[PDB]
Amino acid sequence: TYSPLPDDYNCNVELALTSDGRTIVCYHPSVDIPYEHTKPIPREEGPMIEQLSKMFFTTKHRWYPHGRYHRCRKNLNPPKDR
Amino acid sequence: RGRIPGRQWIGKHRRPRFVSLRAKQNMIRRLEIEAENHYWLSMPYMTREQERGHAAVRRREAFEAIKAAATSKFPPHRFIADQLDHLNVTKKWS
Amino acid sequence: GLKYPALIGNLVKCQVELNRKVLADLAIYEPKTFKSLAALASRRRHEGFAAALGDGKEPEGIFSRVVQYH
Amino acid sequence: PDMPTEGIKNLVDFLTGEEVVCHVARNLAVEQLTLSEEFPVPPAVLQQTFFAVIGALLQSSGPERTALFIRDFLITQMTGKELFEMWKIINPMGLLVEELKKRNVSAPESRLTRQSGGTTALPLYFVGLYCDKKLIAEGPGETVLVAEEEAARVALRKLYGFTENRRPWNY
Amino acid sequence: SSFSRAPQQWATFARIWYLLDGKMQPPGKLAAMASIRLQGLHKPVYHALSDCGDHVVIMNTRHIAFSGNKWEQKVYSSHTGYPGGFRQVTAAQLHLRDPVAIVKLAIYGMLPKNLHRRTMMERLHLFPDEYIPEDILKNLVEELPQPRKIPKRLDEYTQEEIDAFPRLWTPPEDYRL
Amino acid sequence: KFTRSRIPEKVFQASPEDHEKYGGDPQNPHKLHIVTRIKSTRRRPYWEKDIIKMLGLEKAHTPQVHKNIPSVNAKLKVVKHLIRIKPLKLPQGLPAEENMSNTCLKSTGELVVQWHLKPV
Amino acid sequence: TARGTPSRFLASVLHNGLGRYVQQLQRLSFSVSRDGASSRGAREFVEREVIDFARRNPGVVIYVNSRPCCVPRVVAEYLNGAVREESIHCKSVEEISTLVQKLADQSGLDVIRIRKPFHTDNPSIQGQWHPFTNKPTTFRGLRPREVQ
Amino acid sequence: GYVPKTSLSSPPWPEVVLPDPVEETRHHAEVVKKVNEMIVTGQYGRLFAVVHFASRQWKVTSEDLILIGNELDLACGERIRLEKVLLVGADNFTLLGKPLLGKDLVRVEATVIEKTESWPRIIMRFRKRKNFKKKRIVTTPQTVLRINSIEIAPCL
Ligand SMILES: [Mg+2]
Repeated sequence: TYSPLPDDYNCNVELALTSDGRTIVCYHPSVDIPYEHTKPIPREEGPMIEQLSKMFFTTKHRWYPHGRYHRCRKNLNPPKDR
Repeated sequence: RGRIPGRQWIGKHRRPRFVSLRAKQNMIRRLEIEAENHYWLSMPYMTREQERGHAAVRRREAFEAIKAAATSKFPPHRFIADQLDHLNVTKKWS
Repeated sequence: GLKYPALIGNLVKCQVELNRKVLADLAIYEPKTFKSLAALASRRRHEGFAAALGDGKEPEGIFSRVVQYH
Repeated sequence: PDMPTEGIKNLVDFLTGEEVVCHVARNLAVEQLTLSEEFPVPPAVLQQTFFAVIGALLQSSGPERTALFIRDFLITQMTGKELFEMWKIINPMGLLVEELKKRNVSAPESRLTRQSGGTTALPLYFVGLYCDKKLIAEGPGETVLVAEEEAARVALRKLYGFTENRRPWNY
Repeated sequence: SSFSRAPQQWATFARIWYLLDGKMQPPGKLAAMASIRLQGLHKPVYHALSDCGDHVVIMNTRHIAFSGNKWEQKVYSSHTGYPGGFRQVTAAQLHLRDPVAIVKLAIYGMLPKNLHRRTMMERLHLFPDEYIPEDILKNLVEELPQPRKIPKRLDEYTQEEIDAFPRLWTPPEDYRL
Repeated sequence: KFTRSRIPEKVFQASPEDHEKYGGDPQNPHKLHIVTRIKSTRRRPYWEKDIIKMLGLEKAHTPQVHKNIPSVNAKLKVVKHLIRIKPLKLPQGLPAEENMSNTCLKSTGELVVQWHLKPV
Repeated sequence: TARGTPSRFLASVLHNGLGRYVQQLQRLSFSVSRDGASSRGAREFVEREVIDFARRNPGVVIYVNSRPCCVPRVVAEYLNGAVREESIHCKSVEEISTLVQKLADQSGLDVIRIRKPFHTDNPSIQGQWHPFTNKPTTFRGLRPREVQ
Repeated sequence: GYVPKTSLSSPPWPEVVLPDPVEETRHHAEVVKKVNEMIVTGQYGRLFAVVHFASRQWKVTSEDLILIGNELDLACGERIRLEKVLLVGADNFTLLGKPLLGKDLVRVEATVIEKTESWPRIIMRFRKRKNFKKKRIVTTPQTVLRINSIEIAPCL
């Protein structure tokens, strides 16, 4: 009956121990989203920069462009990872 | 606004440094270790009178070995092998 | 639902030595593993508290009791 | 065994396509021995030479050695390549409905589980797929339709056992 | 799990909205939690270059309760450009003339002192009343636990708990109070 | 003038309470100590540095054993504020010719001769 | 000096560790000089070490130019196409042997910042973490401040 | 010694209680048997192990690469068996020793691909008006490893 954490999200909690007490074992079965916990799918520079900032909730500094120095300093062939 | 004389760690006036709990606990544990060391250093075993010459042989042997190693200080030897192999810098093929 | 100092202490009080890099990697790419680790840490914390309160006699924590070596 | 014939044929055509073949040939120094014309060698001639070398290894060594070579090279070339990315499909809902009909007829009740924000130009809806009050899979997405498509794709992956939690291989 | 590359990335790097409430609570802990949620520290993938954060919405900023006597001690001063413009307004006056400034300055000072501070502040919203726009209301998701526990006045303990609490002394039967 | 700090005789005098607190005993005392420097040699006089160099404690947090004799006793006391002292009690016999490769120091002074890598 | 030097993520040329192991070293061209004191080591190598090195791994072919050269060089090609044209001017036989062994052991990958010494293809097994993790779900998923 | 319920009569944290030792051991044995049966049935998929090699704990999974900053004196193309694992699992279950796990319980198969060197690292030291200018280049050795697979047995 004891539960160190509430088993109501992500997965359950079941700490186990071996007979020798040398290795710990666990059983964390994933929790399924109930059926009653959902909802039915229902069915110019200055002004433009200000509108973009209000839409993206960002500052008006990064919207302006940069000189050719930073443009050329940018790497167009980044290292493909994964 | 807190204007104080030049250099806060010397002179007639200095900024008042205050102690915290970390330094207090550090000093406490250091004093505990020191008391443990003091207690451990309160129980001899030979009483001096029993150590009037129990290992002088080892000291004499070590001193003799050091003296022999020092007196051995002499330049190295020489061989004709290296002087003759130095001529191989112009090794030629057929 | 835990803190870093208590979590690290409980993890160290179980012979489960794990560096911080692996812990972060698991928390990032394995939420269930970190959840199980946090549950074990909370269990160890509760066991240690119960022991300090009642001095054991004679449970000694089912998860405690380090494995001796020679 | 849960994959259909169409998907298997598409995966075979992809592995035996041109990009992977060219990559393997260029990584095995095969292009340096391709007696062809107009350097660099085109992909068709390169693939033809690669298949000829495979047939040569077959006629020389044997079926077991060729199968081992295949398992070690071609099957290994598709380790990180996720499903669908290699076998492009259109309208995953149709394929999901077909698979369900093959298994059990039951319209998946597309339901919204979680949503982040709303009308903020940067949403994140977690569209699910309830199959008789029993969710089979789910996946997030930018919009609602894209989220449902991703959920259907993840459901198809789970059905075909191609998820990331599958078995690596047996060497 | 599976999840394709681009959708999985967009999901793991998504912006979530939260809701905070005052009503007889200190502003320090609220501002600290707001900054922790804005900087993305609450997430396990916290980093400045990643630009991870979450919008924080605070309501009922007019019912903030300070500890001690900070209402007549905390001076929110600010000097202007022209000379002699050294304004030294107290907390009570600043709240009476602007009830949406205390928590604002608290979160501004709590956040790091980098260029991302302005962006993290713009990501935050404040409202001095229960009225909230429909867009933000629909954007809100979940509600983290509140900081303070509220002392609870005598008009809420119910008569049952009051009767359960026994007396402690016996005043004289003829005490004029 | 900061002269050579000396120590009186009343300091090093273990009392029954001290013996009861620790595990040591007067009768049949230990024969070797476990010296381990826990403080740097810098910021200390030159004679203390010379004593530390003679005792062989260059690398801190390193175990060392010395004779438990009045001379070595005073040599240790000279830097007591810079070294950790503990007794070297051997549960079993001393390391014989056969027990020289499989050994271990172990904390709390417990030189084991049958050092293995298996659980109890 | 990493910002002013190209980098590359750690990865293999063909995942040789999974299946069969293929030698990344392709060919080796030695430019030894017959008459010249600037190639005694290369000559001694080609004399009493190159044969053993070639026989220790028959999956590599070696050439011997033996032309009038003033500085002996070695061209270490690779399958991917990289070339490591190093020089062995005045070097002992042991040094040249160790250099050849190192060249044969390494791959054609560039010698720059490796960044992250690990290439985990599928680092997520129990589901990648997302903002909607370790959180419950109210009845009917009713967002806060929602009547119906 | 009764204490009326007040704001500080009892601690703020919840006073939880642990179960009995007999039932706890029974549940432990039950979960161990369940995990053993699940492992025997072959339900796991894509295992992962935290191998503590080269004095570093790597979150190894499968088909991943590892680069060590030293030499091991091993011909490229030889199978290696790693040990010192202490965190094995996959989905719906985990395994960890105290600290290391049993040798017969886990088996990590790895191989060697290449033995390269590190990029030219530059060492430099400088001081103010002391004419201190020291320079040195270092190229430490490097290696590459590839874990083929991670086997597991029902040894419990
Ligand atoms: Mg001054």
